[PDB]
Amino acid sequence: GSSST
Amino acid sequence: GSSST
Amino acid sequence: EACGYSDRVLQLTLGNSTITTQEAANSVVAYGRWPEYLRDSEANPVDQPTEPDVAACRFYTLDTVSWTKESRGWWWKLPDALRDMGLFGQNMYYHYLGRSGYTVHVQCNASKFHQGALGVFAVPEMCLAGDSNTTTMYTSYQNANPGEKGGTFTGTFTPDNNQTSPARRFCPVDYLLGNGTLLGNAFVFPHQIINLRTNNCATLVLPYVNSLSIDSMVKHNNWGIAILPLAPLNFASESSPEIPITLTIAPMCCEFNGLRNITLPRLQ
Amino acid sequence: EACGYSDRVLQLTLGNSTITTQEAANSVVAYGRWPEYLRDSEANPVDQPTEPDVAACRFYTLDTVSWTKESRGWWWKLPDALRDMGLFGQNMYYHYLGRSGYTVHVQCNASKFHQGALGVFAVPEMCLAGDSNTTTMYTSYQNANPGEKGGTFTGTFTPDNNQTSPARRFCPVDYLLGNGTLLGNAFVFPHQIINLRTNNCATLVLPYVNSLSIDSMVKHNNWGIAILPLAPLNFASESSPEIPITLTIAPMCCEFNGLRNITLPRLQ
Amino acid sequence: AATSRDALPNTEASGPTHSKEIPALTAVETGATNPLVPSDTVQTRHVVQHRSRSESSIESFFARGACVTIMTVDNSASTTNKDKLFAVWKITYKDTVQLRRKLEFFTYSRFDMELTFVVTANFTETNNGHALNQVYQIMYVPPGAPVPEKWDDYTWQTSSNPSIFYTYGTAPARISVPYVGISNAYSHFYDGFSKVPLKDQSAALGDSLYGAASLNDFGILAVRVVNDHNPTKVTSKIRVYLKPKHIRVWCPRPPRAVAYYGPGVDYKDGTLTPLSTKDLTTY
Amino acid sequence: GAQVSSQKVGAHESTINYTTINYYRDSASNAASKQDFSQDPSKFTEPIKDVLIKTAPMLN
Amino acid sequence: GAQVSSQKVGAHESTINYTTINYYRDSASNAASKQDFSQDPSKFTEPIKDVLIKTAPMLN
Ligand SMILES: CCCCCCCCCCCCC/C=C\[C@H](O)[C@H](N)CO
Ligand SMILES: *C(=O)CCCCCCCCCCCCC
Ligand SMILES: *C(=O)CCCCCCCCCCCCC
Repeated sequence: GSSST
Repeated sequence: GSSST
Repeated sequence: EACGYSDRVLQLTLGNSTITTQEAANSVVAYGRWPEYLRDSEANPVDQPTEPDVAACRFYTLDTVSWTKESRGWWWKLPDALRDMGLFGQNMYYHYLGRSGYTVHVQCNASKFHQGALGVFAVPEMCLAGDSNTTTMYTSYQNANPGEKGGTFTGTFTPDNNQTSPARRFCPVDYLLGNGTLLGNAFVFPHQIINLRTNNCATLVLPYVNSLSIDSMVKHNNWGIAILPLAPLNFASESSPEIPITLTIAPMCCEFNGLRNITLPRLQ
Repeated sequence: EACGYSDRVLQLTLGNSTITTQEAANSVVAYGRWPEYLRDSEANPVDQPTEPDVAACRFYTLDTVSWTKESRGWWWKLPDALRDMGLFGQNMYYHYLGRSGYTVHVQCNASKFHQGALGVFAVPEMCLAGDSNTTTMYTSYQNANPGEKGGTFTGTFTPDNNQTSPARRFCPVDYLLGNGTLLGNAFVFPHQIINLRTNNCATLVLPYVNSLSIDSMVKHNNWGIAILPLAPLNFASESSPEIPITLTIAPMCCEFNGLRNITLPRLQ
Repeated sequence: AATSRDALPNTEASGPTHSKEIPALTAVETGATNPLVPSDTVQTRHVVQHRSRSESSIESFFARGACVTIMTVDNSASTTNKDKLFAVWKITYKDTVQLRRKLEFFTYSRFDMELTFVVTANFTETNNGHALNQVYQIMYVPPGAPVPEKWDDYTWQTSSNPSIFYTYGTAPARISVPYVGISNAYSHFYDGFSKVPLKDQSAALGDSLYGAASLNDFGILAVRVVNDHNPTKVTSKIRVYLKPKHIRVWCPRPPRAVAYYGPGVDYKDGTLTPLSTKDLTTY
Repeated sequence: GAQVSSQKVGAHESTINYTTINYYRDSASNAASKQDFSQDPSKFTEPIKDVLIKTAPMLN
Repeated sequence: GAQVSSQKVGAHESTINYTTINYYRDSASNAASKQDFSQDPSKFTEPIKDVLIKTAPMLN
């Protein structure tokens, strides 16, 4: 979906 | 994802 | 105030020096910022700074000039005008880097029968125009930096025609603020007016302003002080009146970095 | 120490300056008192003091002298020896009053085949004897104060017989410590010995000592540094050996009161 | 929290007055501007104000690409007395006047810079002939890097300098650059010198231009036609447009009132009369 | 990672919004948001040490 | 499959982010993330068998 860094 | 302003 | 406190009557005390005034027009803090020491989060040179405090942050009085019907105006640069002032000047020439704020107090009293108005402007980076139309950006360090005597404005541009031995000095035209912009707009810079019927002094508190936290005081002037007659001197029916103008300036929150041997500049 | 720390190997850092030594004989703190700023309970002038801190409390190296078989000894006075040293000297001449402590580091290296021993003494109020038997207390300010070059001791008293134009200088005889007392007793003053087989330097940390909290640095010297050859220089079988002696001194916790215009002394 | 597009304050209704409150009287000597609004000196009605200052925010005032230079290159045969023409330009906003005047309303600024390149070509000789579509190399060479001496030398390899290879007839080229100043802000004015003249040194040795800081402030753009030459000559021009995005400014200044005369604040004799005749009592 | 903000609508035909996604790692590559703040002019218009009350005498 | 990371913002006009989607099966086709690590220089600057304490004698 989405990954956050 | 999304941010709302 | 019902105890008598007035906008017009002030006392300023810095170090071993005190100024009193009984005809002030309040006082200005440039851009609303009071002078401050350099904060750790904005610091750049890493060596321990020197902060001479009262030894340098005190009122120094420069040579008194004279206002007459023919006067076109005067200018000074900071820190240049204070380069020979006691321990401030010493600290300046001993260090690569230095920063400072200032309290500028311009003094000019006359009488209820005299009239005239001096515009007193503090300009950040007050770059002035040169005397040349053969070479631009040519004013020499020596002529750009008069020290305490300052320079003057002129009502006339006159180009240096000696090409063999150029004067290499400024030719600052008064209605063009010595820099190619109109004098009527100089009020966007921090200023006060000494209008003789109203007040006998101007007081400007200047923060250190620069695109850097600290810099070479010897190579660079942060502020320029420009004093111009907005309304000419006049008295009774005398054809040749004169009243003096005295500049007293105090460095504030000054600190220095990069100590070495003393700088010995070529000033003539 | 099992990490290697030695009595003999030291590093001293004050301001932008560092001294290293690998052949020290520990270091001395005179009378067990480290330098300090003037306490409020002992304060006397009421004006805000200046405390230049790193700008003045740093190591200044004086002119190097030369030790030979004929050398009788050398002397310096503090603060006199530092009167022309950067911002310390400036602060001294700009103020009526000043107080300071010092780290004194005497340097003299040679080789495992040289021999000799320098007594290095720090004397509070080191009053020296004059050259005259016609007028006592006659040494002039100029001759009492050599600045960084210092003076020397002699093995012989010789009275000035010019009455018309008296020399007005000191005539400090070495075995009489230049002051009428026996040199063998100078060890009651804070001292170290540079014995060439053992060490190549002396380090003395001197507190401000005086019968007052603060005084005129220009009129009065608080400490005297006396260096005398207790055992003469010698090397291999050379008849004329020479090794240099260098003095590096740092002011500590110095503060000044009574700011005015700068003092311009008659030094010649 | 007041934003640039918020409506300005409403006019509040105000009626007749007779008091010791004196808004109209003031004293400009103090250095202050009298903060009055219409209801201080006249009777007003209530108005719900909808106007905003959105278009005069510092960002909006500068949010436009301005031409800062025109570079000329050609694609000619290099011959013993004349080489194929490549161009070299010292990056600056002071070669043209319009963006310069806008930035100079202020003393200092910070911004990200957007550069857009418009490229046009033409035939210069009469002959019929042709050229095939040109590719251009716009190489940035920062202070210290080898400036090209010939259209085809080793420096155009660009292992580390950024280059744009632009194809003729495609959309104008564009890149962004961050705030790259060696100071905390760009100085539009520097009242100083880059050298202190020392007494112990010759005058020549201590000399430097007034108001100039780093001699090669930002480096150069070097532009060439990458193609080999045609029998027919083609000249091209690269127009460079600069837009300051994400901008902050400090210390306002009166705008330039007489013609620019060099990179400094200098002025030319004969250009010092901006204002025109108009009689004091003539509308 | 989409940022959704509102438009201030001028001529009309709810809140209308628009979407923005940053395509690059360097903030310098971003478009300008135009979401800017205003401040009061005081540092230039009233730089005096003693606060000015407009109904009062400026000189007392 | 979108990867959302933050930008380090230099000149300013919250956290600003940017988005990345990989369009290809081979990691070799991907752009560079520039999300890199730093290490200490010791393997080159202090390759000695016995740990160096800088205040101590290097030779004891
Ligand atoms: C492939 C093309 C890359 C082009 C890169 C250009 C980078 C250099 C940008 C320099 C920034 C110039 C900003 C304007 C001028 C200065 O602000 C004024 N003289 C004040 O310092
Ligand atoms: C946050 O961004 C999560 C939602 C992703 C929405 C679709 C993105 C559209 C294409 C983005 C390409 C990114 C450019 C490197
Ligand atoms: C994770 O990626 C789920 C979200 C999908 C967001 C929109 C994708 C935009 C177009 C992707 C094309 C992929 C290329 C083969």
